[PDB]
Amino acid sequence: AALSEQLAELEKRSGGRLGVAVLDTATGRRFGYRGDERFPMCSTFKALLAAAVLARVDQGKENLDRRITYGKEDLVDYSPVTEKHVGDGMTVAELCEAAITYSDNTAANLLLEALGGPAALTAFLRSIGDNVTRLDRWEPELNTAAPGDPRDTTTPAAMAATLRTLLLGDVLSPASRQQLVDWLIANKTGDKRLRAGLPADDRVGDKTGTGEHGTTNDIAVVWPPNRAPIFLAVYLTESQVDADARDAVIAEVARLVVAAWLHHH
Amino acid sequence: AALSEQLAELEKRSGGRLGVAVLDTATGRRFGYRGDERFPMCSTFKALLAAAVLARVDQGKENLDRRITYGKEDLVDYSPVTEKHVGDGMTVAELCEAAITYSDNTAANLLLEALGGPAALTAFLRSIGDNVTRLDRWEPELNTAAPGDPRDTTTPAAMAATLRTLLLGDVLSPASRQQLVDWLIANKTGDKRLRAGLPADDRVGDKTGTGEHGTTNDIAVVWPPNRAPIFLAVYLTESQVDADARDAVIAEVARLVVAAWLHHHH
Amino acid sequence: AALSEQLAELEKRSGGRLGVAVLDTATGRRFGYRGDERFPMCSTFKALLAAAVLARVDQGKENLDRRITYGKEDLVDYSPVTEKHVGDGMTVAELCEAAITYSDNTAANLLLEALGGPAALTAFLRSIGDNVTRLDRWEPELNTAAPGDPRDTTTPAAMAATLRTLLLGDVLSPASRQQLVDWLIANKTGDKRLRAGLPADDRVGDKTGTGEHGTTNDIAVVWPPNRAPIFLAVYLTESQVDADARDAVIAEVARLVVAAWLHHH
Ligand SMILES: O=[N+]([O-])c1ccc2nn[nH]c2c1
Ligand SMILES: O=[N+]([O-])c1ccc2nn[nH]c2c1
Ligand SMILES: O=[N+]([O-])c1ccc2nn[nH]c2c1
Ligand code: NA
Repeated sequence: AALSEQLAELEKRSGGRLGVAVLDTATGRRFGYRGDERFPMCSTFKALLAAAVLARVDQGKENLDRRITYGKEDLVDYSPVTEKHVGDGMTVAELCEAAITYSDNTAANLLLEALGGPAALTAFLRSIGDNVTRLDRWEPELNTAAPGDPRDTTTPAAMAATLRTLLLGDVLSPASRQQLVDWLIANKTGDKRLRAGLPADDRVGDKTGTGEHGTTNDIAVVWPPNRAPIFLAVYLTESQVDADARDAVIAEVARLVVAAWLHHH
Repeated sequence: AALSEQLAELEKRSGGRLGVAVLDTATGRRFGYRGDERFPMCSTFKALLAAAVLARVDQGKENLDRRITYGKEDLVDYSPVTEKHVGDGMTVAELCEAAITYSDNTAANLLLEALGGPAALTAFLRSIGDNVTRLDRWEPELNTAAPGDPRDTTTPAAMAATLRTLLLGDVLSPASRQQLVDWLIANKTGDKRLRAGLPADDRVGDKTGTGEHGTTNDIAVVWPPNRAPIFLAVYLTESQVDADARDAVIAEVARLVVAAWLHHHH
Repeated sequence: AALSEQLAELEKRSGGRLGVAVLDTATGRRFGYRGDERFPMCSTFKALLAAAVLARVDQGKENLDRRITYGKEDLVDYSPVTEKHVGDGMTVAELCEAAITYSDNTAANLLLEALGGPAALTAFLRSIGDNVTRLDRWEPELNTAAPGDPRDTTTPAAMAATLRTLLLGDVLSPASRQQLVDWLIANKTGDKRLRAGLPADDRVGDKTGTGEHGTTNDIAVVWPPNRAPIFLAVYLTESQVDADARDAVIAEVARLVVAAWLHHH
C-alpha cells in the first residue's frame, strides 16, 4: 500500500479527488486508487468515439474518406482544426485525427453525428461489455464536470479495461486497431501530463481531457522497452490548484506509478 | 361481459381509471378491461429492467457478480437496500433482487446505467416485439404519472404479453428465466394487492408499482394448482381514494378475475 | 452547369436557401445544388419512418394489422386522418398510410412510439449506412426549422441516396418495398410541388415537408416512361415568399431538372 499512500498525499495536495487505474498486460496485474469511482471524462471520451467510428468502418457502414461539410455557425470552442476547414470540409478520418490529436471539439460533434448521438456511443460501449462508461451530452456541455452528476462519466478502471479491449482485443479489425493506436501515439495535447512523468524511452499513446471544477485527465497506453503495453487512466476533478499545477499532478502520478512498478521486479 | 360490468363498477368506486389484462396460457384465452390504453408503469417496469440485464448476462456482456459502487448522493428515495451498501457496493444480481423484491429505486437507476439508460430498456423491449411499452425517464421522475403523458407507460395487455414472453418464451436462457421467476416469487411489496385476493394455494410472482395521481399497480404470474400459468396486469391511476383503498381495489380485481375464470370451467 | 446557375437565380428569387439532389438509377448520373448542406426535414422524414416500421414487420417484430388506440389529448395539429379514429383506433398500416399520403402528424408520433422514438429512427438510418440524416424531436417540434440547428435535418444528397436504398436496395423485403412505393405514389399533399412541374406521363411517388422559417420540401421517386427511376430531393428553407410561391419554387425545380436531363440526351 505504498503507492496508495503516496497517491492519497498527492490527492490531498491537489485539493480535489484523484482516480488512477493501471492495467499491465504482461501479467494482468492491476492497481486502483478510486479506480471504481465515477469521474467526468471530458475529452478522454474521444478515444472511445474514434473506436466506435472505426467499428462502423469495419462493418462497411462508414468510410474514412467520406467528406463532411459544415458551417461557421456549427463551430464550438477549442476547434483549432475544424475552424480552418469551414470552406472545404473534412473527411471522417481527418475529423478522427483532429478529435484525438488536437482535442478538436467540433470534430467530436461531427463524429457523434456520424454515430447518431451520445446514446449511440454509449450503445457501442455496452456492445463490447463496458457496462459503466456513459456519454450523455454533446460539446461543449459534456465538460461541465459538476460534482455528483453521473452524466458523461467513466471510472478509471472501466476506461483502462475498455482501452485495453479496443487496442488489443478483437473488437476492431487489425487495421482499425493500428489506426487508433497511431492516432493516440500522435497526440499533441498531452506533453505536460502523463508523457511528462514517463521515462523518455517509453512509447506512448494518450488522450487528455479538461473541464470545469478543476478537472484535468489523461489516459494512455504505454509500451516500456521490450515489454507488453500498460494502460494508465488518471482522472482529477474538484482540484483547487491552477491549471499548470493540475497538469503536474498527472505528471507526478506517472512518476509514482513507474516507481511502483519498478519495485515489483 | 359480466366481468367487464363488474370491473366498470369497481372502477367507479376507485374514482380513477382502471386497466386489467389477463392472459391464460392453458388456452391462450385473454381478457381485457381498458387492456389497450396506456397507463404509468411506475415500478412495474423493473421486472422488464431485470429481464434486459439477464439477457445481457445470457449474451456474455454482463456478469451477475459484477460489483457496482456508488455514494450517498446517488441515493434517491425508496431505496431500503441500496442505502445500506454505500460503503461496500452491490452486485448486479443483488441490485436486481432489491429492485424486484423491495422495489428499491436507486437499484433501478444503477441497473438502468448498466444498460445505458431508459432508451436502452425501450430498445430491449422493441427487440422482443413489444412495440408499446416505453421508458423515458429515471427514478424518481418516471413516477410522476401525469394524465395524458405517454412517457414511462405501458398497456395492461402489452405488459401481460411481454411478461409471458419473458418468463416462458425463448428471449431468456432457461437459467435466466428461472432467475426472473424466483425474484418475482420472492417479492416482498405485494401482500396487500393481487396476492391478497388470490386463493392461498396459488403460487405467485409479482412486481408492484406506485406513483403520484393515485397510481397503484401490480403485475403477476400465477400458477393455480396443477394448472398452466396465468398472467394478470392491473393498473389503477387518477384514483381519488386513499392508499389502503387503492390496494384493496387491486385485491378485488384478483377476486373478480378468479371468480370469472371459475365460471369459465364450471 | 447551366442548371446550377438557373437554380442559383431561382434561389435568389426565393430569398432563401435551396437544396437539390438528383440521382438517376438508369445511368448513375447525379446532380447536386447544395447537395451536402443540412436542411430541416419536416414531414419528409415520414418516408423514412414508414420504412423503419416496414423493416421491423420484415423482421417479425411488428405487424401491419396491429391496432393502436389513442385519446383525443394525444392528437397534435395537422392530423386529418387520426382525428377521425379516436374511438376505434388505427392499424400500423393505416397509420403509415395516413402519415405518408396526408402527412398526418399524430400518425407519425404513434409510429415513432412504435419504433421507440426519434433516436430509434436515427439508429435505423445508421444501420443502413445513412450517416447524415437525424431525427431528434417529436411532432410538432421537429418542424421548427431554426437556422443553424442541426436537429431533425438531412442533406438533399443523403436523402436521395437513402430513398434510393430503401425503394430499390435489399434493406426491405420485396413486399415492403412495393408497399412503401405504393404509399408514396398515393400521396395527396404534393400536387403543387414536384408533381406539378413533371411531365404528366411520369409515374411519381413523393413525400412533402413544410415548416417554420419559410420551409417547403418535397422528395420524390420518378419513373419516366420505359425508364429506371430517378430520385429527386428538394429542400427550401429561410425563404421570404408566401406558401404558394414556395410551392411554385419546387415546381420550377422539377421543370428545370427535367429540362436539364433532356439536354443531356
Ligand atoms: O503506464 N504505466 O502504468 C506504467 C507502468 C510502469 C512503467 N514502467 N515504465 N513505464 C511504465 C508505465
Ligand atoms: O391471475 N389470474 O388472472 C388468475 C385467474 C384465474 C385464477 N384461478 N385461480 N387463480 C387464478 C388467477
Ligand atoms: O425526377 N427527375 O429528376 C426527373 C429528371 C428527368 C426527367 N425526365 N422525365 N422525367 C424526369 C424526372
Ligand atoms: Na380512444
